[PDB]
Amino acid sequence: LLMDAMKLSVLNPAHEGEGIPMKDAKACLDTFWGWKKATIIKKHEKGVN
Amino acid sequence: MDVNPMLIFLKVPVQNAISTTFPYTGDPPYSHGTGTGYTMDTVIRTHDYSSRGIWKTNSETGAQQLNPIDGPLPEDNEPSGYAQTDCVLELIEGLDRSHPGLFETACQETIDAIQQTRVDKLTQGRQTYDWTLNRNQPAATALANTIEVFRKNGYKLNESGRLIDFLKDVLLSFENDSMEVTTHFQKKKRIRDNKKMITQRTIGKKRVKLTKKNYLIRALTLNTMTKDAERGKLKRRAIATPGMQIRGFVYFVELLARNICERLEQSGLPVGGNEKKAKLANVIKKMMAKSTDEELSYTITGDNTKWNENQNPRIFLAMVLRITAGQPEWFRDLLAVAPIMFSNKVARLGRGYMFESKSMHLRTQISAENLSDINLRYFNEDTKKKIEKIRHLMVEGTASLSPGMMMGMFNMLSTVLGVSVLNLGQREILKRTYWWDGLQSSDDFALIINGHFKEDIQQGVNHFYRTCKLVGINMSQKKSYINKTGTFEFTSFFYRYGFVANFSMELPSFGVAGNNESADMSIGTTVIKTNMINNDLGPATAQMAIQLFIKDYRYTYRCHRGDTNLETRRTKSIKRLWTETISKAGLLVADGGPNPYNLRNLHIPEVCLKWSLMDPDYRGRLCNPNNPFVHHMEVESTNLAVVMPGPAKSLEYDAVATTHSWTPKRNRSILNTNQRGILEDERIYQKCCQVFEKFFPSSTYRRPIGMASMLDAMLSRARIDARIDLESGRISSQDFSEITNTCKAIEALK
Amino acid sequence: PIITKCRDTSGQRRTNLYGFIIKGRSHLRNDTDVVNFISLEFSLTDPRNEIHKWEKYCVLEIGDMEIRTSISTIMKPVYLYVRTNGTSKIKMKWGMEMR
Amino acid sequence: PSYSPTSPSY
RNA sequence: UAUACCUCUGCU
RNA sequence: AGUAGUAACAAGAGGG
Ligand SMILES: [Zn+2]
Repeated sequence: LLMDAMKLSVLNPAHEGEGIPMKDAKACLDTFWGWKKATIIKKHEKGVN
Repeated sequence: MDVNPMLIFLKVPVQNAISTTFPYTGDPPYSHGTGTGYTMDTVIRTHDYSSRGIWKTNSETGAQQLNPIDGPLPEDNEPSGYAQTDCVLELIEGLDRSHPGLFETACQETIDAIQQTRVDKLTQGRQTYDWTLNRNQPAATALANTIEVFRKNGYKLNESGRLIDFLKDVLLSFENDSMEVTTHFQKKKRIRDNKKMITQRTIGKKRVKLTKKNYLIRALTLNTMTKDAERGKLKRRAIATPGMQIRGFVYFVELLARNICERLEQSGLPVGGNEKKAKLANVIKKMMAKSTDEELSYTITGDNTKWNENQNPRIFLAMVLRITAGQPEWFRDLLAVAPIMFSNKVARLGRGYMFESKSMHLRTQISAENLSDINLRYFNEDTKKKIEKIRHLMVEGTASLSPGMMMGMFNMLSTVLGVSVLNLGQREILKRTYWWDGLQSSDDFALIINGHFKEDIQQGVNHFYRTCKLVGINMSQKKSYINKTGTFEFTSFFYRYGFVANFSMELPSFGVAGNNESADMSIGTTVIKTNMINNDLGPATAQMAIQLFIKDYRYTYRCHRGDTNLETRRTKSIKRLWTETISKAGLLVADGGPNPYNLRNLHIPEVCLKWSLMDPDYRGRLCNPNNPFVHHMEVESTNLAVVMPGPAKSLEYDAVATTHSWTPKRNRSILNTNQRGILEDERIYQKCCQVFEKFFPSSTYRRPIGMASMLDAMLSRARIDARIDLESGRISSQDFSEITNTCKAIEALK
Repeated sequence: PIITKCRDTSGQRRTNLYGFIIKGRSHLRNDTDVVNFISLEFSLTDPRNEIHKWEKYCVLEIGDMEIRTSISTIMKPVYLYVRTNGTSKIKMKWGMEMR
Repeated sequence: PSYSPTSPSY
């Protein structure tokens, strides 16, 4: 995604490519709460949604 | 506001902001699957442009050969190949008059070459089609394969070592009507193992005799494939690879044409970028000096459409014979070989096609050889038509292709045809109200037409255009254009009252070359350097190009700085080196050290630049001549990489041989095929050549000459080295007998 | 995970997460050979306002976010743009070189 | 504007 | 024929 | 499905 992208982020002294990706990824997920039960709001017409 | 970069051209001239129109930071187009569709397209189109010519079946191959030359004159502007022999010879004579003694010395230099040239010289250069295996192979293996099969039959003139003798063997080999070739094939053996019996793939060889047609067809065969990574084109196109039989002849013909082109102001070939610009600058200078203030000047930014498809082998035979007039008839006939083989050339149709069944969910491959007999229900409408037209030309798998040429077959002699049309434009030949000069390299040209009034320019263009048609050259009316002299384009050089920068052309050369850690650092810094000089890469951007290269280099080779918090497979060993090291500044970037480069020192190799600042023990390990990582190559192939901007040239770089001068692992797909044995041949040939160099150290610098045997040469040296080392030296008396006993023991084993 | 790192104008270093990519099998021989992947990327964009843009995507609504502004906390739904996609060794090479 | 859709203050 | 494994290959 | 684009990938080959 280009202009439509959205970020979850953390403040983090690490440099421009430092730390284990999935550990950093979980650190970013833990900043956000209010996850819902997932629901399809726009289908991929040619695919099993 | 909607942002539009094109509106910059309202203020900034298009040449001055031309970099914005070159999208060369994205992946270029690649062909997926087969090029058989394209090879047939080319073969069909080639014959369409020559269709009014004269069909004749060949005596030796049975191939149906179209001859368009001296044919009917064209009556439209469509791509034609009806070149007129007399019109060609007039232009080549015109070229001879205008440059007295050129053809003479050109031939005289080519004579000396043919005498001095060895069979070695065909180990160099790009891949050749191998008739032994019906596949592309490296030059040297295709050579060794052809020599082996020639030696196994009754042909060993090349045993002399000189190339002209190998060329004799090639012409003598057409007389054999039972040419023997060892093929290879897989065999499924069963052997016990510890206590179960498992199946085992092994490979055995089988001899096969060939017809007089079969062999001849293969020697006139040129391979085909799609050209990948080609910029500036919506559609892919087919390219071709010469075989081993024609190649040595092509070498000497292109060598003549090279010696001609070297002394022609109007040839862009074979000179480099800056010299092409100097040459263009000279003709503009010369055209302006020789005109009056009353006269006009217009410049055609010029492209020839369907260049290779309309250049004919018969016309190339006319040129070669006229250029060689009055020289020895053996030399004329030798150089005439290549054009002849090109006139009777046949093209392999490629991989073939792949079929798919949606309902069954299966796929299948069919060979291009099957296109002759296969049912046409499978194919789409366009492909079916192409197969029906190709069937008329088809000869034992291949497709006959007498007229025209194909890309990657032949080089500089076609430029000589173009240059001779430029040479016709002198004031002293035309004697009209108009006259011309220019530069040419292959299908691209810049033509400058001077005249008294704009009507004279029009007449000049038509005269140039129509004369070009008479020798099978077709100027593109779609892609060429004309304007008053002052701006033009030529091979992506842009002139605007002087040549301007085209930096974006070079953008794909900014990166990590992928040779090794040593070579890439040298290559990378030199790309930045040469662009600062040649393409207006400014100092700030050049500094940033250093920065970005170091990032790309550090990530690619996993050699981040020794004090980094990053974590790769190499960070731990680089950290050990970092803390162990006293003078950190001396560590190379590949050993976790800092970047030393800025503008002023791009020309200084890294090891050299850091040498004062290295720890003694690190430096002594780094440059240790006993290290197991380097490939001790020949001198002639030391510090050479390969680059693609032209065809595919070599790039020399400046680097100190270190543990970073390593070589990546070889491809291992051959292990699954029938050619698996080639690996063992190589291993055996390398150990034999390795041991020879212990008796002849200078063989790694200068290729040794000798009709004598490899073992016998080593034995002669073994005895005499033991002699002088004892007779007046530091070897004992008992050891001389020990060496000569072994030499006698080896002499007994034969 | 789709990660980038950056520093603010204020100087603070930060790690951002945009979503995830699930790599398929990748026995990539030819330079054009394809790897199939699935991209699952966060967004606040309502896909129905420009549905032609998103032909290849299946967009989920996966959460709600309290977003801070001048002097009013706003509640917006959080979408997840899911799709199957593909790339090759050559296309990846040139993506690595985008600097 | 009020907020950033790409880097929202949450 | 299906389902597990095992081996080689990733420009040849 | 998706990649892609004038023809392919969506593993190939073998233990048959
Ligand atoms: Zn770094």
